[PDB]
Amino acid sequence: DDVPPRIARAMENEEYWDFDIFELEAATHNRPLIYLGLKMFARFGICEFLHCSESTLRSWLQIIEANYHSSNPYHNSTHSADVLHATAYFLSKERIKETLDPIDEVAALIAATIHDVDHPGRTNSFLCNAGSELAILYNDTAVLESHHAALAFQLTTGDDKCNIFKNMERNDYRTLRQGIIDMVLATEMTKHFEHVNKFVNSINKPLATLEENGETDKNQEVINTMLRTPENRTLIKRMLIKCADVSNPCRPLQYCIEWAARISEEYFSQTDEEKQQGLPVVMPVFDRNTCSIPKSQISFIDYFITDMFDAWDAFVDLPDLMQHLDNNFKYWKGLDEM
Ligand SMILES: Nc1nc(Cl)nc2c1ncn2Cc1cc(OCC(F)F)ccn1
Ligand SMILES: [Mg+2]
Ligand SMILES: [Zn+2]
Repeated sequence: DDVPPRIARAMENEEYWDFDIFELEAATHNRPLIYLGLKMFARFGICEFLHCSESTLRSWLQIIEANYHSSNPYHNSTHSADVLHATAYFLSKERIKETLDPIDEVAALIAATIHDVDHPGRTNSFLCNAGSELAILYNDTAVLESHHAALAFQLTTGDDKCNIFKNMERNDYRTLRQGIIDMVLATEMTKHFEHVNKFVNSINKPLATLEENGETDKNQEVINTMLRTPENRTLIKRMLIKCADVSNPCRPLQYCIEWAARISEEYFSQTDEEKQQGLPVVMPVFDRNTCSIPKSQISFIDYFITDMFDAWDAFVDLPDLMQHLDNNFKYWKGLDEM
């Protein structure tokens, strides 16, 4: 409640897409998730739904954010705060409110908070090839993604003060647990095109068929009934967490460049270690001695981001994000200068 002024000023216009997350990072001293989490959870009313105190929520945000590695350029507390901001923005849209339930809103915001907890600044492929403790523990199968969700519940339910899922019905927690686990696992790279294609085939293509008929009152209930099913709601949640996780190319110009620099620097750390130890180089293009950052972002946007956000835009309607995506794509093209 009694928040200091710079951090209060940093979280002024938080409902808007244009948001200075790096000012909040600098203001909070690499503790943006606890301050942004408290406001976002209070605005939606998470602890009113979950039945918990503010002290229970603060201890949960404290222990979670502590396990985020500050030494990592990209995968740190500030990334999850940005993903939590992206998640809350999509939940606030007219399409998502009428489609999803309050249990899904809570599942999304909690998942966004924990989705990269205890990230070692290294990919799944690095851990499997190196033979890391988690690679052996999870059998080279969603090594990081399973560790993020597992460790999050270990820290939450393990301690009594940190447990936000204390005063809940066994059925409500069981449903909410499965919802969070699914969204955290859906962020995995290998399952990208599977989750994108299912969103197009099961939601967008049927919805395009029904919208061609008209705006009839009976037709809206057919659209509502179809989208609100347990299967399609899960596919929307899978798509929402995936877009929110990689929303940095659809941000304002100065924020887009900063996120690109961090994730690039993180891959160069991995590439130097792989060459030193004598491991198989999984990302040869991302080497500090050879990598064009502008050209790499153009490759990244064309392969993954363009088609994903196109489908997501068709469903939700996101004029700000696609306008930023166009401006940032043209900016990287301008930096060639040859
Ligand atoms: N601007 C970005 N560029 C690159 Cl090269 N990687 C990024 C970026 N922002 C997050 N990451 C991590 C990531 C994300 C990823 O997402 C696949 C799909 F969700 F986009 C696949 C592999 N690494
Ligand atoms: Mg991850
Ligand atoms: Zn992530």
